Amino acid sequence: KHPVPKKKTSKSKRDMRRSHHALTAPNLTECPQCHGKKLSHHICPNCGYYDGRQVLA
Amino acid sequence: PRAKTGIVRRRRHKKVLKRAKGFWGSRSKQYRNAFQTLLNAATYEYRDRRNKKRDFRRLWIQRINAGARLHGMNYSTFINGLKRANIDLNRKVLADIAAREPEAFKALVDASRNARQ
Amino acid sequence: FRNKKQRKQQVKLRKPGFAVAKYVRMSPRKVRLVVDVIRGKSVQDAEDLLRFIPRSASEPVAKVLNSAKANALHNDEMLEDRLFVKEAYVDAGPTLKRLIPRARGSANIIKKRTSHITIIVAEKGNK
Amino acid sequence: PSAGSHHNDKLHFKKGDTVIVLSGKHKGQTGKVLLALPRDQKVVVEGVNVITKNVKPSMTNPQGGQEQRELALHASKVALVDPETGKATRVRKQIVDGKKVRVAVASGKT
RNA sequence: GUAGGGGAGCGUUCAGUCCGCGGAGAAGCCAUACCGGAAGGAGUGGUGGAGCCGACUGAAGUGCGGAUGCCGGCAUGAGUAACGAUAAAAGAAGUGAGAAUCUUCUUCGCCGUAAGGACAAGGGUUCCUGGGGAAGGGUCGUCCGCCCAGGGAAAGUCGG
RNA sequence: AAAGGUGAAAAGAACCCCGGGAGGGGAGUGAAAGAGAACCUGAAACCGUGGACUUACAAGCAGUCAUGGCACCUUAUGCGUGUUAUGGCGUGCCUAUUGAAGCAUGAGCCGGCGACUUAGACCUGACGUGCGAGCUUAAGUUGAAAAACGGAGGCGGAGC
RNA sequence: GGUCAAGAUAGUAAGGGUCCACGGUGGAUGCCCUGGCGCUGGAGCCGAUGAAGGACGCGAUUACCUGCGAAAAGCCCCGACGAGCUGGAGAUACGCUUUGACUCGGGGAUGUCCGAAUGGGGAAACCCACCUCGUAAGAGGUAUCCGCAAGGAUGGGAACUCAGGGAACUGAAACAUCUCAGUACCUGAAGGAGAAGAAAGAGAAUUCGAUUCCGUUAGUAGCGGCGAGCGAACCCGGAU
Ligand SMILES: [Mg+2]
Ligand SMILES: [Mg+2]
Ligand SMILES: [Mg+2]
Ligand SMILES: [Mg+2]
Ligand SMILES: [Mg+2]
Ligand SMILES: [Mg+2]
Ligand SMILES: [Mg+2]
Ligand SMILES: [Mg+2]
Ligand SMILES: [Mg+2]
Ligand SMILES: [Mg+2]
Ligand SMILES: [Mg+2]
Ligand SMILES: [Mg+2]
Ligand SMILES: [Mg+2]
Ligand SMILES: [Mg+2]
Ligand SMILES: [Mg+2]
Ligand SMILES: [Mg+2]
Ligand SMILES: [Mg+2]
Ligand SMILES: [Mg+2]
Ligand SMILES: [Mg+2]
Ligand SMILES: [Mg+2]
Ligand SMILES: [Mg+2]
Ligand SMILES: [Mg+2]
Ligand SMILES: [Mg+2]
Ligand SMILES: [Mg+2]
Ligand SMILES: [Mg+2]
Ligand SMILES: [Mg+2]
Ligand SMILES: [Mg+2]
Ligand SMILES: [Mg+2]
Ligand SMILES: [Mg+2]
Ligand SMILES: [Mg+2]
Ligand SMILES: [Mg+2]
Ligand SMILES: [Mg+2]
Ligand SMILES: [Mg+2]
Ligand SMILES: [Mg+2]
Ligand SMILES: [Mg+2]
Ligand SMILES: [Mg+2]
Ligand SMILES: [Mg+2]
Ligand SMILES: [Mg+2]
Ligand SMILES: [Mg+2]
Ligand SMILES: [Mg+2]
Ligand SMILES: [Mg+2]
Ligand SMILES: [Mg+2]
Ligand SMILES: [Mg+2]
Repeated sequence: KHPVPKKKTSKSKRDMRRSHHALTAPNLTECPQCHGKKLSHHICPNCGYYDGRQVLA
Repeated sequence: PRAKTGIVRRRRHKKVLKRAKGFWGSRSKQYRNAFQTLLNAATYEYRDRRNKKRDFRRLWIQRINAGARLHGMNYSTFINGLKRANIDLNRKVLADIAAREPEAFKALVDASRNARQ
Repeated sequence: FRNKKQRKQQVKLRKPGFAVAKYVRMSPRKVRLVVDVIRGKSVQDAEDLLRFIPRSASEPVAKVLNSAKANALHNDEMLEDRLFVKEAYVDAGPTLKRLIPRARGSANIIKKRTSHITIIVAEKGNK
Repeated sequence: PSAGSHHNDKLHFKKGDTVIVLSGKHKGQTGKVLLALPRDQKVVVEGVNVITKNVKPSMTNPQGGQEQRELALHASKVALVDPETGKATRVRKQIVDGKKVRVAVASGKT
């Protein structure tokens, strides 16, 4: 029992591994009213608009 | 009095390390593995001075054989041909004639097959 | 200029569109994950993306972004509608260290790392 | 390792004496000894003078406020002057009265 | 050419003497394609901010990659295991720079010879009030057994 | 146990900008904030940003040699510097061993600490120096920004 | 040129690599001193008149340190200095000082509680008494051993000294006599030193003349499972 790594992993390796941790930036749209930005199919967090006006102020 | 290391070890170290640029990974950044890599490098340097002298001869010979055979002659027969007619050329030079100057190499060929007759 | 000292009197170094959060109690690789989205991007964008990125780090980084904005506008009289994140990076603060118990007698050391976030705003014309 | 240690906690001049500034930026300017601290070897002369800042504190007054006040100097840039010469001058201890010790130059006395 | 013997030297501190540099900038640090047969040594430039090179001579705590060596810093494993009983949570409301975690309301769930209450031993201000939020809290905290300040403990009859 | 260093002097940064703060950018002081209180220098490991040339048909102790490509020009237009493509060649270091790339030992990494010395008035050789059929003092005494005295003793002088 | 065909080659890098630039981390290096180390020389005892070492206190604000002790960062007189002072502490306020402060030198007064502790007890620094004076406040006394008394003792002190007691590892290439070694350690008593000392001696010249210490004799004479190894003294020269 008790596996353990045989050898330090190179800085190079370690970083090759990390080639996939890129965050994915939001696709962001600009609210058709109050004008800041929002997520598709969410309520625009600036005004509160989702066609008329749902969340409060 | 006491005498610390002060300054010497780091100078040695940087010496090795600075010999070692362009070495892959730790081989160029860690002292010990640098110094080590370098021992093996020693072997390779000395050896290959002799050995490159071995290698270039080879190359010349290849080219010579080629030219020889363009005009219907083997190399070996071409070289006894040259020694017979007491033409005394470097094979470095023979190669360069063979590669660079067609007609001239041709002339040496005819001279040599004459020396063979 | 004739003397180093002469220059040190005459010039004084400036940090044009630059802010730095020092000793942010976070981990660099984390904070970077956020930052790499911000970088190269035109300040407005950055301001938004930071509001919709759902990492913690997103917030300190928002704050430095604004500090660099208020340094390029105020202390440097630059042009908002032309600002972009010319450069941004994270380096390691002095990392907090604490003992934590483990099974049987063994003990361990957690590294609560810290962070230096740095943003550098700068105007962009194409020509 | 106090500053007075080297100078035996001794002042080579009294408070209220006039003094010429020997060394530094204020060479030769002159003034009355407003404050003299023996152990620290520091002395105030109405000529040095800096601009200090009072920062936050709502006393004195909520806002900050800057200020002009002189900043003490090291004993060794101070000397008794001689009314005749008018310049930087050494001192001899001689006698008067009636048990008083006094201070002369190469032409007494201050 | 291994153990080993022999020979000529390189570099380090301190010491004596000689030379002599240094705020128009020393030692140290950094880069470098030059020099020497090697230890090594100079040239220039960047750093630095007050001491120091060369020569001869003397004395050593005098030269490191190893010792599962010692002290220290930082890597790998890795954004991995884990976040400490499977008694369980939901909404509203409030607060606040910021709330899944704090406060209130309404419910829900779990202990009930206990997971309730009261002493002793031990601990030592942890109690109450008001404030705070770096760290401590395995998240978060505006909260706390944490941090700051001020209050609080009353015996002829209980215990000594 | 670990612990040290602003600056000549606190003149310890009024005031303005982002932030709850932390932190920072200005301004002002300072010779210098390329000294701002996580304050002398600030190496290496180790973490990042940017740029050069590069890498997605490839078998590798990572070097070394040769050549071609690109790039660059402050001991630099050649004997080049960096970087690379391709070919040839190549079994880490240390220790321990008859024999080590060994699937035998040690070792994460770098930085520092880290191992043939001292003593006696001992023994025995080599080198050197002073006296030389002779040579020398020890305790001590006096002097002492030095040294001189001091013959007690010891060594040669004959062996068996 | 267009279509088709056959062939050859290029660029893009998710990430990596080498080098360069610029930073972060970190605390090597250099410089420095407020701290040490050794040698030489000086100086050497404290304590029932309460010590060494403490506890609790004393401050305009006081946690730490220093100084002090309910007369509490200090009180009295003397001497020095002669303008600053109000401790490290650097902080605000109160103020003191040329009628001589602060600091330095020298004596006294006060000196809570514990600690040889000593009124009795006790888990040190706390609990409970008795006697004489006193108006109460308060003050003083109340241990044991030597002595008639006076007075002395107890406790503490790094090393150094003497004394009572007295190891083993180890060396003997094993071990037992032997050696380590009368060393380590333990106890005792005492001082600034102590020990030792005024020949029933050393010795071989019918010589020397209290003891200790240094040189020397001398690794000599001897000792010894005659193995390992142990090892004088006299003379002579000094210190006193
Ligand atoms: Mg050959
Ligand atoms: Mg040889
Ligand atoms: Mg020298
Ligand atoms: Mg030096
Ligand atoms: Mg090592
Ligand atoms: Mg291990
Ligand atoms: Mg370690
Ligand atoms: Mg994951
Ligand atoms: Mg895994
Ligand atoms: Mg998993
Ligand atoms: Mg899990
Ligand atoms: Mg839990
Ligand atoms: Mg659950
Ligand atoms: Mg509100
Ligand atoms: Mg919960
Ligand atoms: Mg309600
Ligand atoms: Mg209960
Ligand atoms: Mg209690
Ligand atoms: Mg937390
Ligand atoms: Mg609040
Ligand atoms: Mg509470
Ligand atoms: Mg009652
Ligand atoms: Mg601030
Ligand atoms: Mg200026
Ligand atoms: Mg790059
Ligand atoms: Mg293929
Ligand atoms: Mg390819
Ligand atoms: Mg074997
Ligand atoms: Mg062998
Ligand atoms: Mg292997
Ligand atoms: Mg191996
Ligand atoms: Mg073995
Ligand atoms: Mg291993
Ligand atoms: Mg000789
Ligand atoms: Mg990419
Ligand atoms: Mg106290
Ligand atoms: Mg009293
Ligand atoms: Mg007086
Ligand atoms: Mg005085
Ligand atoms: Mg008692
Ligand atoms: Mg035994
Ligand atoms: Mg034995
Ligand atoms: Mg005694």
